[PDB]
Amino acid sequence: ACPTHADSLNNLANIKREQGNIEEAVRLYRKALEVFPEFAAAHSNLASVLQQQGKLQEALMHYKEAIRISPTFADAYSNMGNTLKEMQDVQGALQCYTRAIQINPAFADAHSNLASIHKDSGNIPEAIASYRTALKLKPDFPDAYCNLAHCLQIVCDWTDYDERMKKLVSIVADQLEKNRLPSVHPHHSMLYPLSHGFRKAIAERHGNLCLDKINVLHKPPYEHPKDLKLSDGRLRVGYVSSDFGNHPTSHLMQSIPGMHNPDKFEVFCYALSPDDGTNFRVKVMAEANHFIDLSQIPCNGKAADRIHQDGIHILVNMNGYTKGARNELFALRPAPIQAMWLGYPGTSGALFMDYIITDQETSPAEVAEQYSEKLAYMPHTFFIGDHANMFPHLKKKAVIDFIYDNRIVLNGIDLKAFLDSLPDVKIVKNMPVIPMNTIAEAVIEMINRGQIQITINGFSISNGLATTQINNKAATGEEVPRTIIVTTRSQYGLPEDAIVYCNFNQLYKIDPSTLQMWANILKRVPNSVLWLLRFPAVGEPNIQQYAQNMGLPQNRIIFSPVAPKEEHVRRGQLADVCLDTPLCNGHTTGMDVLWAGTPMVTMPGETLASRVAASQLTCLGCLELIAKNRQEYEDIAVKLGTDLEYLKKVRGKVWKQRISSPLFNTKQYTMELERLYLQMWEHYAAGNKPDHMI
Amino acid sequence: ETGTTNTATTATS
Ligand SMILES: CCCC(=O)NCCCCCC(=O)N[C@H]1[C@@H](OP(=O)(O)OP(=O)(O)OC[C@H]2O[C@@H](n3ccc(=O)[nH]c3=O)[C@H](O)[C@@H]2O)O[C@H](CO)[C@@H](O)[C@@H]1O
Ligand SMILES: CCNC(=O)CCc1ccc2n1[B-](F)(F)n1c(C)cc(C)c1C2
Repeated sequence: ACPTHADSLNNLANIKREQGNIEEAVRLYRKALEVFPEFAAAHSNLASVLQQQGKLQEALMHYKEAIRISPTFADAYSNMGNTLKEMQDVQGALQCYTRAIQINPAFADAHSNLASIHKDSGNIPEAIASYRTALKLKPDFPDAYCNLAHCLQIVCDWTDYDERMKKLVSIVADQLEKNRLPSVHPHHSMLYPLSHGFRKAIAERHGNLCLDKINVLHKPPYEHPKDLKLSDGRLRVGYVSSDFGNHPTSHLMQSIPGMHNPDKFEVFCYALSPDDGTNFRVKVMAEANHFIDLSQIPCNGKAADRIHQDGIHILVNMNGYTKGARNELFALRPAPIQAMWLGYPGTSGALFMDYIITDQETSPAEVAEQYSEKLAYMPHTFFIGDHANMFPHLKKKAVIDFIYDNRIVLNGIDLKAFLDSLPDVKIVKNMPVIPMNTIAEAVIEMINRGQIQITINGFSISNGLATTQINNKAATGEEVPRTIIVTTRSQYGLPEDAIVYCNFNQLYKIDPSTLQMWANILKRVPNSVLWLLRFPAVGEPNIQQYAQNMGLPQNRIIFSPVAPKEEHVRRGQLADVCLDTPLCNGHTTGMDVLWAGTPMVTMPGETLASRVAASQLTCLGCLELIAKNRQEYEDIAVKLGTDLEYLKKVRGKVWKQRISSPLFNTKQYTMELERLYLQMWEHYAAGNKPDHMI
Repeated sequence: ETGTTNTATTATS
């Protein structure tokens, strides 16, 4: 009836949407549609705010109405693509973006949204190409600039790096001042030189999005247990994770549910992911007191009701802002105590989180300001790994004298029996050494010939590069390998007569400053090499180009492919020293390299993510590997690479202390986690709100 | 997954 009036109502709705008044936007778009039912722009604009409230099906219905009314409405197609992408319909999203760009070639938002599919598929050069098209058409485009910056970080393109970081910080500042959702993702924010205040505000605004989605449910506050009477004096602990399956989180904590004291604790595991069929999933399902698949319960209201009805005292957030998170569940507060643990190396910034489980080394008291949560300290490190259970063949080793601990390495469950079948095995202060006999030449020939395995004295001797051909489950870490495995520097092109510095982290953890520190070390330690991973492969030529410009020849940096889990951990035995990334430390990869007995040099920063390595080394008991500044990092690394007596001493310390220290003791860890859980409970039950447990 | 950008349509002329 009146397009002009509907049109004013649509514009007013748009102004309200900008101001963050989403409920008022919805009210005004709906009145525009009463005044002009066939108003395509109102259907599409309304669908977008419905998408913000998690009403994806109702959004889809309005987008389809917009396109029914206006078949070449580019905005409706690009907006509908966003809703489909969130519904995990990547195919439909692509059709929508491609259709929006068919219609309007100059549509910056649609190029940026298409870039987001390329990014999410792993196609980073194509994501870069599309983001760059978006920024050429719309130079003021925070979402495209911030996502481009993350793409450039993944592939180690440091073109104009310091000016890039300045514009990132500037965009965040402007979005925080104007009360807009920052275009920098909280998880991504750990890679950029943002103030603690900006990192915490980014987190806080993302946490606050969960409310747009739970507010439309009109759920009242839950009533919480105030004692353990209903649960027989047992504390009900709920572990909420997308990562119960073949995921690093499971490779760290798969043992902890099973190891809880069932006299004091009732363990519930809330999976946000379907069953991926792996032993990781099998074990947590079998060893938890209860296992609830919330992938089956997509409504956060019904899912939260289920947690509340189970009687949970401490609900544990293992995702934070990682893939698969359903922080909406935490936003509804189905549990009286809600704690961040292990999955996310930073603050939620979120009203609905009470505690972050951390430690004095990771999160010292003077940086409490960085976190919205109260600090809950584990006694040594909050970090834990399942290495003792997953990889017990790496508990012991033997070498072939071709005396080096890390040129040719044997590992196996039956290693001692195999060695006892040989007549000429020496020991060293202990390390068994096979001399260059018939057996040794056979083992080496297998490696040089690229053979899968041989038999010696009835014992299966397997090529460490061929584990997936031998036992696919042994390759993933789902089972212990049953053969004796040979690992050699020759398998990876590493020099026999020079120091190997390694870093097995995603390349996005490297910045120019870090590669310059590494170059400084290599130039002080002749013939040494840096061993890095194709993580991903497209990052490799960038690193090489930067390293060559710093004076390092291509042959000083050795790249390997990312390996199946068991080979990645096993081959860390071939390194002399791990050089930790100061920007964001190795977390999982720190535990991995230490389990192989490789010393790791670290420079802790201020962020949780920049201090995990120092916390791991403190728990291990190797303070000599923690640097106070860049000069000290370079000095420690150079000393380990030039003084072979000191190297041997530091390597022995790590080799012994990975067993004797608490670092990999999941039984002691679980016992200390239980102490902390009952201190949180006792504090809540006496009627206190959260406080630091330090 | 990567965040996307919704386009607010204002109708024109
Ligand atoms: C593509 C987007 C990524 C992104 O933007 N993130 C940037 C922010 C990083 C912040 C740090 C963080 O999230 N840390 C958590 C993470 O531990 P991690 O050591 O950083 O990462 P991974 O666990 O992914 O480490 C690599 C995994 O792959 C295994 N590996 C490695 C090399 C190889 O050749 N083969 C192989 O299998 C390696 O064993 C490991 O499993 O995740 C942890 C677990 O959830 C968190 O505890 C940690 O804080
Ligand atoms: C055999 C070849 N396959 C691999 O290299 C395994 C790891 C891998 C496969 C595809 C990708 N990544 B990535 F490096 F983890 N990766 C990272 C860290 C970011 C991106 C874009 C990727 C893409």
